[PDB]
Amino acid sequence: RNAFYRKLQNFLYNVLERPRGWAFIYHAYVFLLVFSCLVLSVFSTIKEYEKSSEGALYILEIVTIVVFGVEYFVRIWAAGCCCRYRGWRGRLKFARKPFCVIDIMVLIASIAVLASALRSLRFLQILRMIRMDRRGGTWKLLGSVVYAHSKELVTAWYIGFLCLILASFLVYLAEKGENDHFDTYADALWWGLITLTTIGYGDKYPQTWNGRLLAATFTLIGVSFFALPAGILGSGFALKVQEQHRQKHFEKRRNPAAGLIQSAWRFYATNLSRTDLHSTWQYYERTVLKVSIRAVCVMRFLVSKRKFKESLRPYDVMDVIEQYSAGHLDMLSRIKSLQSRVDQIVGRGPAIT
Amino acid sequence: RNAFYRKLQNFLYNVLERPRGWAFIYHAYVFLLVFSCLVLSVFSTIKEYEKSSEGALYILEIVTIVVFGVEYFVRIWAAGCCCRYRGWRGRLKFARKPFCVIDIMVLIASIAVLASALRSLRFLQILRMIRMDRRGGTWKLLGSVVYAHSKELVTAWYIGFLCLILASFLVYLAEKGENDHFDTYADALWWGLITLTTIGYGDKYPQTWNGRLLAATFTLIGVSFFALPAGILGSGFALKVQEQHRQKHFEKRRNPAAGLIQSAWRFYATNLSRTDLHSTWQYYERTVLKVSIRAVCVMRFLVSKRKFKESLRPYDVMDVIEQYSAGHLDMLSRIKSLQSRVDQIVGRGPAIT
Amino acid sequence: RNAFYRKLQNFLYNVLERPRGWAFIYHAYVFLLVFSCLVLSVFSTIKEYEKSSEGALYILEIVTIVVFGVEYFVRIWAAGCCCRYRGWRGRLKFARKPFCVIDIMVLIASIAVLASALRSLRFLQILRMIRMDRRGGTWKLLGSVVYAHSKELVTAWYIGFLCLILASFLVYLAEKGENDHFDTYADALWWGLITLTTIGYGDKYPQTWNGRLLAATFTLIGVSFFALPAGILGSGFALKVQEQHRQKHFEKRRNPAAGLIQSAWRFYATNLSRTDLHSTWQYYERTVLKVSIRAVCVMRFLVSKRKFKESLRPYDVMDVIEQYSAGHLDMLSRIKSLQSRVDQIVGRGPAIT
Amino acid sequence: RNAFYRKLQNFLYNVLERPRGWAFIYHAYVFLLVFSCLVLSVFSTIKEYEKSSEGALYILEIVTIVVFGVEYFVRIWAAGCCCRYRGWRGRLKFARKPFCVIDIMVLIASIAVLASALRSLRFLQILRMIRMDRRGGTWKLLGSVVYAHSKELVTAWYIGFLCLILASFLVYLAEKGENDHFDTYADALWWGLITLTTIGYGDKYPQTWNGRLLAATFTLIGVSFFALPAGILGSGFALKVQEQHRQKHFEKRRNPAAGLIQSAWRFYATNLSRTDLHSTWQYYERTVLKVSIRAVCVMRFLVSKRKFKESLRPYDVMDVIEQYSAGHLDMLSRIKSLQSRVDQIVGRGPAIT
Amino acid sequence: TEEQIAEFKEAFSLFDKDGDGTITTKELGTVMRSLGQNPTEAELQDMINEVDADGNGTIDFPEFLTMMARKMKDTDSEEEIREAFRVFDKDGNGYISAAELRHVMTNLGEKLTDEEVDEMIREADIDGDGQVNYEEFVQMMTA
Amino acid sequence: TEEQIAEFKEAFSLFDKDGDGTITTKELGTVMRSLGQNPTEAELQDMINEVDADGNGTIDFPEFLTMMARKMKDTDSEEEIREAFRVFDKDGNGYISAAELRHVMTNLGEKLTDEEVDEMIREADIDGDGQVNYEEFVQMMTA
Amino acid sequence: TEEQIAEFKEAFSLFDKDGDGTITTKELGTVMRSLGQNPTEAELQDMINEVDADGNGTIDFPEFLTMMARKMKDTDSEEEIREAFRVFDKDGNGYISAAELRHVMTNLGEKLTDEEVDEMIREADIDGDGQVNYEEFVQMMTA
Amino acid sequence: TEEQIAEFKEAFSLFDKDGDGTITTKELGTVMRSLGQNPTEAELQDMINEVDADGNGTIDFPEFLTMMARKMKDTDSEEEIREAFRVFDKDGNGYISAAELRHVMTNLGEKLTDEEVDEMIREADIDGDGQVNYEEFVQMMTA
Ligand SMILES: C#CCn1nc(NC(=O)CC(C)(C)C)c2cccc(OC(F)F)c21
Ligand SMILES: C#CCn1nc(NC(=O)CC(C)(C)C)c2cccc(OC(F)F)c21
Repeated sequence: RNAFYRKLQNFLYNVLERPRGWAFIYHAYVFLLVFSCLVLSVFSTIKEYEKSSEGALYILEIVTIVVFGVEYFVRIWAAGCCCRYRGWRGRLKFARKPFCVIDIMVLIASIAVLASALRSLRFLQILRMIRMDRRGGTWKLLGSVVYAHSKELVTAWYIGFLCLILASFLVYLAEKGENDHFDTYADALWWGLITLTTIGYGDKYPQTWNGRLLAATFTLIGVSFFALPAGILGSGFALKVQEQHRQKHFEKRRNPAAGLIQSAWRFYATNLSRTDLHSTWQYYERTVLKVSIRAVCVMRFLVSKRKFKESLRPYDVMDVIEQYSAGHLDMLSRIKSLQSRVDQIVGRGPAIT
Repeated sequence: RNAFYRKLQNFLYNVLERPRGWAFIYHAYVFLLVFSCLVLSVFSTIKEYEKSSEGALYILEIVTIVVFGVEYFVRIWAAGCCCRYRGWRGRLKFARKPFCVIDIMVLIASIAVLASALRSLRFLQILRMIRMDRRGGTWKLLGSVVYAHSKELVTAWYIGFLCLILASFLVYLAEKGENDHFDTYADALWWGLITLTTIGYGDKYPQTWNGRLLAATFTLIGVSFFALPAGILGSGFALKVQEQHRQKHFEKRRNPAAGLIQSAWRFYATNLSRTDLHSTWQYYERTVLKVSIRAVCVMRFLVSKRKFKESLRPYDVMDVIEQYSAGHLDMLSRIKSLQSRVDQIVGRGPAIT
Repeated sequence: RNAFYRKLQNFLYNVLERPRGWAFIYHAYVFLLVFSCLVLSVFSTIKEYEKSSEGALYILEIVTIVVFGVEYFVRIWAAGCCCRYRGWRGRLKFARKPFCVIDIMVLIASIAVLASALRSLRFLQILRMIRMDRRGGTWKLLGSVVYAHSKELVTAWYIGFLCLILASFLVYLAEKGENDHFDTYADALWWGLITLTTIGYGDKYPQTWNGRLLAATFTLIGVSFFALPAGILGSGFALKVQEQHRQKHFEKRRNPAAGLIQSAWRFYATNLSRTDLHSTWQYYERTVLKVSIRAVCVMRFLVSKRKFKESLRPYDVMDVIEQYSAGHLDMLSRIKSLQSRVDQIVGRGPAIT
Repeated sequence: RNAFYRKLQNFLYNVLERPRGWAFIYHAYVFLLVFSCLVLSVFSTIKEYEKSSEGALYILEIVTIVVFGVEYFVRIWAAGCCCRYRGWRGRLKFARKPFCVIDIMVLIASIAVLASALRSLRFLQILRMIRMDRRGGTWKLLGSVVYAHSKELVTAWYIGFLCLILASFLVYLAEKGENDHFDTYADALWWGLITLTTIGYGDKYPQTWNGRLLAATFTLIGVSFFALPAGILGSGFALKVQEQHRQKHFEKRRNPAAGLIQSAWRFYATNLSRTDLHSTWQYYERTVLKVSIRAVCVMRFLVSKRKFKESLRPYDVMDVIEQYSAGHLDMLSRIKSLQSRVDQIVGRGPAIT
Repeated sequence: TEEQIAEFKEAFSLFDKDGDGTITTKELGTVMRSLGQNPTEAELQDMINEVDADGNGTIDFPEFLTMMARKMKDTDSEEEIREAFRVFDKDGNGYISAAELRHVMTNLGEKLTDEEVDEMIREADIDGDGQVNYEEFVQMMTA
Repeated sequence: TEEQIAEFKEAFSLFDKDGDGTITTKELGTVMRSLGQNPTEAELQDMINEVDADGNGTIDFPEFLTMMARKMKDTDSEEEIREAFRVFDKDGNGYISAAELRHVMTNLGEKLTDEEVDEMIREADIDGDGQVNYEEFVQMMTA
Repeated sequence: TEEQIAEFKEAFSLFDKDGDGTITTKELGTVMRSLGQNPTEAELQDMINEVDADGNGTIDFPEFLTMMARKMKDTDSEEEIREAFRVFDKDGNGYISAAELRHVMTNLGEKLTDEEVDEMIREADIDGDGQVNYEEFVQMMTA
Repeated sequence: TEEQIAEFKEAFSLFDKDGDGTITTKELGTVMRSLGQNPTEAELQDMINEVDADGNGTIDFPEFLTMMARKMKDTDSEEEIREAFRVFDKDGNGYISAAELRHVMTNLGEKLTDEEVDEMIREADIDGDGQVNYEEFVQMMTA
């Protein structure tokens, strides 16, 4: 009634916020719904299928709006579990985040429309689509990758832009009068962009032969340089996600490390024969036979050591390098101690002799 | 007559199933045959070359169907070698696998057709083509790569989809009235897809100048983002195949390791001067002079050690790191033992002095 | 008045030359200005928007030219801070660099124009755009990447060129008479280039079926090979920037290393109880209580050790490998010394016994 | 006269065969010549520029043929330096290599033509272009990369081929009657190829809306899969060239290693105080004061050690890992020896006590 | 010795309510529930399975007494605790601050009681400086 | 000693049917075939080639006696056997379970006989616990 | 000892003008300014924060005396100085040339005075060869 | 000692034809040319520059005598020679075959004379087995 309700609130906060596995399945289903709504709107734009598309889209839009309303209700209801956002005042405070601001803006726009509208509806659809993330993870990753590879990307942009401008200008000179496509330098720039991107619509293409030679040379260079950024971004994406996985693995290390320290200290302060361990003993007592407490504490220490060793997996060359290099320094200290002790032995040697 | 027949059955199971080298050459030849059948069917679709294509395709189709029949016969015949599928009942049990189900479905469809048919024939050709794998290796690799890089791929999909929708909508607004290509938002979406994929058919392209500017900006962004997935998938393919090779190398390690343990224990239990080694001695006796048995056992141990060391090749930095770090821990234990023994020496030092 | 003026000169040399962060923001703003000038010139090329574009471009061009003049003034004024370019004669010497030569050439061309001109104006715009780098960093990176991967790039170029020539020739033979697109081999080469680059304008495409088959085979091969260079260049860009970052990190190491050596020697030569440390003592005296000097020197040593350890971060597997392998050799020397000392012990053993 | 002529023959073998640096500059110039000949032939194909192109191409072709003749003369003349190809009979034997066979075939074809010819001339130009490699390095690298990544490439080919066939068939069904582009399944296959390759000529494109939806889905999937191979091949190229560089570095190691062993043995067998070193002493004598010989031998040993240490650079993490792990095993043996010696000490301890 | 074995009898009688001589997974879970903590069934099963020497799904008495007598020194977990402390010394100077320690632990894993960390500092902050070395901590703990 | 050398004479006479003083590859294959196992010709050739000191394609008697007298300690294969056991301890705890061992071996490489693994546990499971350390196994084996 | 503690009193009185018993960040900056060098406020704050044991933002007298008595041996910075010299021996032969050293230092970081490097070579170039080993330098420095 | 110093005088008089007390690069090249080998000028310059302690471009007599007296043990090049042998043992078994050695060397770098490799095997193939360990080779060489 009370604990069960709080547990359900936490579970619905889990699903409504940062879903995992099945929660992600629910989010995928709601995304499916909204995407089907968008596709049916696009179909309703067409005149031929307007009637059937509208007939099948009215009900889907009603379903989408009711789902959005209940989802927002549950979101604000479950925002109260967090201590930072505890209480109704804390729930209201939670709405000041940029994404809550975006969601409320979309909600006010949608209710205003519900209470020339096709353009506004399309903009609202785009905004609600942008609302699907709620974490900024995609944009954060994109920005981090761009900033990390800023040098390569800027080099590609600079060289490709120079190539585009120069090629467009030279082909414009080659074909200003002969070809109707290139009657202006802006047309030549449009052609150069469409060519170096390899889109090649075909609306504009060189027809003179000096123009075709210039186009060939500069299209080789420029298609290479325009394809550069995509590969740079792909490599950056891979690297950044790998770094994020490494950091997550190290945090998963950090937690069991604290667990192991806790359980080891508990065992040290739970020795049956020992004394002056009142804190841990009384601790177990309040949590609640001394031998049983010692046995359970030893068992906890063993399982915690198992967990810590499990988390100590390499995951990387540098990881094991550092792990074993700590021991290498330990061994260097040990061998220095052995050297000092042999020095003691040799100093004492004259005493015996 | 008996052993030779079983050996031939196993060899034909090897070639018919998971072919290697030459078996792969036979599978390549049968794939060639079926692909030539498909190409000749495509040619027979054309009206100009229908007569000659059909004339040369009838015999090829007959050859393909007879080859398929004999291949299925041999497949079910050789399915009996495996213990899990021993006996005719085991052979029938073997057919419950999903790929055997697909093959039997194709066979029933083909016999039904043999006993408006061009569409069904084309679908059957596609299904038989899908049948060529028989291991799911390609699909398994694709799925594993997609799941492994799910974050990067989803980021690319989300950003590219937002870019496509926004660019299509803005160019539609720019050219709703001026350009006949973009008379509907669905046309604008089609143009945006064809542009961001860099296909650029040319059936639709912006002609206004605000439309062209929007197209330029968003095509830069969107062509980059649409080219992303391909590079992500390529990198994932490379990484996953490398991981598979690493796992195969480690299994090839595991086998000679068992071999070495076996031969080392045999040598330990075959010492001529030693006694109470009745198991290994009697073992050699039953396999079948004691000195000869000892010599052969030593020779087996030597060759097994050679094989194990051969399998112990690095293949990777982390591999040698772990291999030598095991020895590093061994050396740390040794130096700790030396420390303890020096402690014994210093404790005894007062006794002599 | 004097030190403040020199400090301002150095700050403006920092911003005017090799800007960082905010200096880069100013450079981005001036680049924006010049790019807007170029875009407005392109717009003024069009006849429809010539009047408004010129009206809004006159003032922007005036702003750009005045900004360029003041920037060159400040550049030559601040060139005097550097010792190599100290004095007005040193300032004049500074102008002999290739990029200063380019800038002065652009300036003389622009003043000549200011004192049939659209072509010259466009060329001047391209040259001023090329002037934006001032370090050659983009071109240096491109050249280094191309040279580093010269083997892969040359292999791709050779194979792709052979594929282009062969495919163009074979499709020309297939369609010399049937198709008006391929009435000459030069047309076939143009088609082959536009196809293998995947631009595919559509002005030329095979229409015969032997031509289409040849096109299909060779377009598979050639599109793969033409897409090769872009990926090769992207990987090279990433690798080269990583190498540059590694070198920068190692230089950032080198500096605190000198700092640590300096402070450690200062501490060794500042011991209060010690003597014959007149240089460091008198050094502190001139910089300017002996105990205070010793305390500050110890504090400097501690902070310098902290900085050196901070700079000693791995940044790479090979880095820590070398760092700890130096200690591994040290430990090998230590254990050899222990071996020799145990040899001394055993040699002395007979003496006691 | 004799040694100088042999030196010149070896230098011209170096330049004519496997050129380096400047030799590569000469090969680049001859390639330029032949490429200009090909370009001028292409220009002569055009009717408009036939007269001037032929006028300027006759002399260039004469230059090319004379250069080819003299180059072949020098090639066969310098083939005699190699011991395997010493003598005129050895020179003739040298011509049995596949590339010499190709060159002689081209030569006989060219002389036959010199003694309807435009097709043969174009084929001869293609063959002479293929002749430019002479090492098979490009083809060898391509084949090695394809075989190394055979799994990924085959997965990409299989999935992309299935996608192409399925998409083409489904769009053909969608547009068999509505669109004139897809009146046959072969047309649909051509469209599918041109689309998934992202060439997109525009001659064929879906116009129905079910066709457009199918096209959109399958073009997403198939453009990704068709772009896969290019990235796979690029990564393979990079990896294979890196492996080749590693092998070259290790061979450059191997040579100075032999040098160091040689010089160290010479020093061991050149000690002045030592005796029974007649071989090395007499060796120096014949090459030709004993103290001078010892000094030069020590100097040679020092420089050889310097060279060997220079060649011992890491170049890779695994390289230093193995290098220092050899020393790690050495140190383990040393510490085991120390353990045994401490065992001797403890066993002797009772004797003294 | 004999008295320790008798205390083990007492402990087992407290644990093994069935009297079969083996503490079952369900019995262990129920008794632990009675001991003032609330673990999970799978947690108990996995943590006892590897603990069991014979993999019988329960702990027979010989294993119980052997593990009770199993000293911390035999485990040789000094490296494990040293690493666990090490993953918290982000600076890597070899010393870990104690206010830091207190907070980190009060918030981490099996949240310790305030008195627990107080006695932790009592035994470990012998220097009473707050910046406590962890190598000395593990070395005294193992001893 | 002399008696060992005489036993080596007996072994060689059993092996070298030709009487040339060298056990040839073909003779080794045939005698082994007579000894109750069926190897392959290339297997024999490769496994004896590196075994032969002079690379004569056969084993002369001095090599035979030297290798027979070659003790396990000289090979210093302790690391090799330790690694071979190590690649089976997936947990990495340093101990390898014995039911596991039995099965793995009965199925792996040169499939051992049941009595073979029984005597393996007899000599190696001195503790009789099933979870046998491999470092102790190799250390006793080499001794 | 007592006289050293009295000298510490003298040093603190020179430092702590306020007389609160703690040398504050601002007081340290001002006194250092009076000592003939010009550092920055953030530099001082960061360099004293970790120096302070209790993180009070200032140095109480016990920390002052402990750090003054803190010998170079206790820091165990031998590896640090050895590495700092090592990053300059590009050849890696283990010896670093002295003209090289002079120049590098006169130009690097806290630019040393000419007499400073002169006494550096005096104490370190005991061999007087210019090519001075750095391991010996650190070993004598720590001693 | 004194007689060794006199022999050094004889060696220098053989080398230094000018009589300036320093063997110049050109003089070293010419004398070596007279000694039966034909090196290159840049080779000589680079190989003597690092050899020279003071970097004077020539070798003064103190450096000459110090390097002549410089024993192989001081160089501590045992690891270098051990690696140089190691890069030839492709198997990695720790032993390198001698026919192999002969050929490899007759063809590698400073091609040794046949008698040179003969005395190499004489001193190194003490076992006379052909498969010679390289660690023992370096250990005896340094001694
Ligand atoms: C070269 C190139 C083609 N290209 N591709 C671009 N997109 C991206 O890099 C991906 C984002 C970071 C924009 C998401 C881009 C941006 C600015 C200028 C460009 O070319 C210009 F320099 F000519 C651009
Ligand atoms: C998927 C894809 C497109 N694609 N690209 C190909 N070229 C290459 O891989 C590079 C080479 C190894 C041929 C040099 C190719 C070859 C066969 C079949 C293909 O598609 C088919 F499976 F549909 C192919």
